Amino acid sequence: MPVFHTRTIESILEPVAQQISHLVIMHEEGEVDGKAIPDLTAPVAAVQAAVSNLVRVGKETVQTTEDQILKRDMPPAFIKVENACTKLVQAAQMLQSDPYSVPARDYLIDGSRGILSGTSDLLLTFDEAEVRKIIRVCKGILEYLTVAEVVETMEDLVTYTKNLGPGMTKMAKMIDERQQELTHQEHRVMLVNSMNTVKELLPVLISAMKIFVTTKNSKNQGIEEALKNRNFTVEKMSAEINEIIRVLQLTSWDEDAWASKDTEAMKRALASIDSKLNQAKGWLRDPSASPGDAGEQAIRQILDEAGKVGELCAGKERREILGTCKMLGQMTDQVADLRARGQGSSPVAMQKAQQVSQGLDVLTAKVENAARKLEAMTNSKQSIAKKIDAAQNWLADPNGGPEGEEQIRGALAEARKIAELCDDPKERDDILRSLGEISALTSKLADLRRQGKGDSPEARALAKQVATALQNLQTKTNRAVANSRPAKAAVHLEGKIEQAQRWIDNPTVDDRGVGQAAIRGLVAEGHRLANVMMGPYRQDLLAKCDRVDQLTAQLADLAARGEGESPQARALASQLQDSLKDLKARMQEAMTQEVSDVFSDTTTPIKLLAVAATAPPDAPNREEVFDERAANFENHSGKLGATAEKAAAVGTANKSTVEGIQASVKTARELTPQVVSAARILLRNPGNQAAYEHFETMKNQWIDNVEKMTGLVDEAIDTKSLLDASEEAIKKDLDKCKVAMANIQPQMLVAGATSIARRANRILLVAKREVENSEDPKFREAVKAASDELSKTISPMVMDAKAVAGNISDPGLQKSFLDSGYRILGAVAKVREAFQPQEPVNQPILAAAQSLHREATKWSSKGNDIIAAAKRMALLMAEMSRLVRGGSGTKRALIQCAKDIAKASDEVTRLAKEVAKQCTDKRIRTNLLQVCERIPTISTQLKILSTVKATMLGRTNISDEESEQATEMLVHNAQNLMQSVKETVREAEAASIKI
Repeated sequence: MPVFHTRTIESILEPVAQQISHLVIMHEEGEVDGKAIPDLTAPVAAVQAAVSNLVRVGKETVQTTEDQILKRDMPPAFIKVENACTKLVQAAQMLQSDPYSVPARDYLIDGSRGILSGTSDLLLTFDEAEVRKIIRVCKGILEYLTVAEVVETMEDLVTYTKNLGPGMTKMAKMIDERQQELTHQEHRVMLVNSMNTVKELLPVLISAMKIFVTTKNSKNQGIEEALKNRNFTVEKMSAEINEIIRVLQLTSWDEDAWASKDTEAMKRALASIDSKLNQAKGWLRDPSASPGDAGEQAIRQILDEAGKVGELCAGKERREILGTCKMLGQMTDQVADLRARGQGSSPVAMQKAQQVSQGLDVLTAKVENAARKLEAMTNSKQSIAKKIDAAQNWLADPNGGPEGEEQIRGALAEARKIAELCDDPKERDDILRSLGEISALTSKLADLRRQGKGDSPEARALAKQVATALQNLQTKTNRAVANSRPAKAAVHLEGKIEQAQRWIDNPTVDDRGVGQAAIRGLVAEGHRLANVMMGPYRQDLLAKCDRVDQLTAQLADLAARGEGESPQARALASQLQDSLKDLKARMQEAMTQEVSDVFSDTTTPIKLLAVAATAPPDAPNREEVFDERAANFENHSGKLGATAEKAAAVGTANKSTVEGIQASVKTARELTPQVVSAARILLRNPGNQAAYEHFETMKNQWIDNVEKMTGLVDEAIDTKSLLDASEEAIKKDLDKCKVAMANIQPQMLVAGATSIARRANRILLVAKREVENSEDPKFREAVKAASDELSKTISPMVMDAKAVAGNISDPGLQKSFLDSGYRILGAVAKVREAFQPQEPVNQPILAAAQSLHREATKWSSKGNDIIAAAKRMALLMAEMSRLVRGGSGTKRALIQCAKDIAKASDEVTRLAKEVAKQCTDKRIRTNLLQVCERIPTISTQLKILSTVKATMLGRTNISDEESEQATEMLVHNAQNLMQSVKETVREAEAASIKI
């Protein structure tokens, strides 16, 4: 396949392309029409003149490198381009034979083709080994991780600190040229952040090494914390390298790393499975004592996360997951409505308590399968990748007659068979075409004996046979999982909505079971955003959950109505998309309630953790309250971090932000269990004030994180939605003064007033860090003035909090608290003023009808150069797939109109370049940086692949099974194209408000 994994191959084959572009244009009308020839042999000389630099590299690097694995393929590539160069000049001599030797003119189609069939594989083998000069370096650094592990020597650690010293200048700069090897995004952020892994963790290693230097003394008790944290470092270091090892292994747009990006959200899912499961068994321990307005969080949250495990499976059992989520909760919602009086008698409900919980534990058997249906399957991709590169070791045998190499050809063949026969629960019919490849490769085991006559050179054809018989293994192994995985709802906002969208856009022909799960997410978080509130507002949104889903379920029924669509299918689908547009804003408001309640008072238990770290814990009651403050500190980490993941679920933050908030979530998920553990280190160190003062650092080490993570999850949503619920939260608490005055409770009074400071410091925080992201400075001055008003007014409240608490029975002073009070109400929404941005219908039309409007909506006029280019975008999008379903005499406009795609997509680049320079916000221009390099690279790659399928066409006896690989490459890229292009359309308006 024509690969693009190295910019050399880009900067060589695009020089190949535009001269190849007018080459095979001459072939079609010389064969279909039989035109007169143009002058071609000197262009035939000129296209191999482009090769003449490359083939000089091609002749000399074979002479330069002794590398026999490179000699196994690169000279057979060098012969193959020479085989093309023969078929260059054999054509060119037959070009010079007659100007109408049309059977001799048949060779002309290979000249664009066999070159690009070759120069891919030619530029492969260099960059096959170019990365191999880098692979073992960082691998050796990974194998240097165990150097100081067994060794307990300080000066050896000092030399190991020198083993990383020039160890760094091997691991830094070549990787730093590797991130300059691609000026891409699609793997470069996988590189450069892993490049931050090797630099940040390196002194963190040395610190952890110096932690183990604090184990050189014997009588201390750090003999375990040194082991686990040095393990913790080297697992993180082995993570990111082996990642970017494989990120340097691949060659194009992949599928398996996405399925490898699913393995870890399984872990936060399965941890969320047994999170409230014990509390659900505790709810099962007494169902008689629950109102079901907040105790169902122990119940209904467990239901919700298994649905995403159902997003990590397929088949009929994936239908069971919606078949249990739309049922067993309604099996519990009826017994919840049996508690509207209590008329479902819980002494009588022993049969019912099973039937409301029968959707739980059978689903645990479903999710442990759907784990291991996906666990071993994504493991199988690397498992086959072991053995197919272990036949390379069989291929790189210098055994000329392999009578001794008769075992590696067999056991690996028995290894890849059973591993793909472990892939039997994927699909039953395609396991026969696996056996069809097995029945091929069993003969390819018996291929390898005629080269057994001391025959290493003439081995090469039957080596090329079993190479291509392995090149036939790869696509089925690629098909072993690409069907079995639904393309996941891209966990940001529209990337779940658009995957919810396009399943409605095509009822007859469908994806790989994807869209029946790809719509399921918008109700999967809908049941989560409806979850945590009380009685009446839960059923406010669950009606918008289950009935707007029921509006969608009519579109699921009408596949039986005829096939695909009904005659009335465009009735219920045309109002379906705005039925779910009701669902989005009531999921947003459900979310933006779930943030201003939980974050802006989270450090208040920390202060109560701090103030009960002063009073003696050697007491039965005062320590447990602190430990229930610690159990409240347990509760924050969920209701922050899950809501942070819900702020990742709906909050339209930046991709690097929803990287960075998710990265901060990781810091939230790891430093929350440590500072509660360092609280226990405090409660067990006997009178140690230094460790207490070190806990003072370590609590501050968590605060500034979670204060930044506040300010980052403040930026995970619009603050104009945050301060709505914040301006009501003070109104939810200013009244609590009026009952505090009604009784004698100054300590309940200041508890609100302290929380005002817990509110206003966060409100101080946001107007500070709006400024750094803003680039309209004449309007950030009030934002600069916002916390400035707030900083001067946070203090007299705390003065007045001390004032009224002296004697709450003092009227006037009672009024003074309100006199201090509603300046804050006059200030809190005044901050939001900055964030307030004031300063017979037809069934065969959609997937072409909704394809046009999906980037032609939003009603924009200034960026019409986006939109007018977006007109040719979706038009030629399906017209590609129309023309790849074209006849044999259609290869002219095949390449030609799809060469126009790249320059259209390079106009998509130049508009992303247009917006990014006039972008007036720093954090959102990172997604301009995460768009402005994605577009132009993959653009001309289509212009590459525009040529290839045209050369696949017009042969009329070619092997179509690889020509249809050029079909599905046109499927694959244009999918990746159209996905990011509509993103490039919509994110323009996501930036256009900022200026």
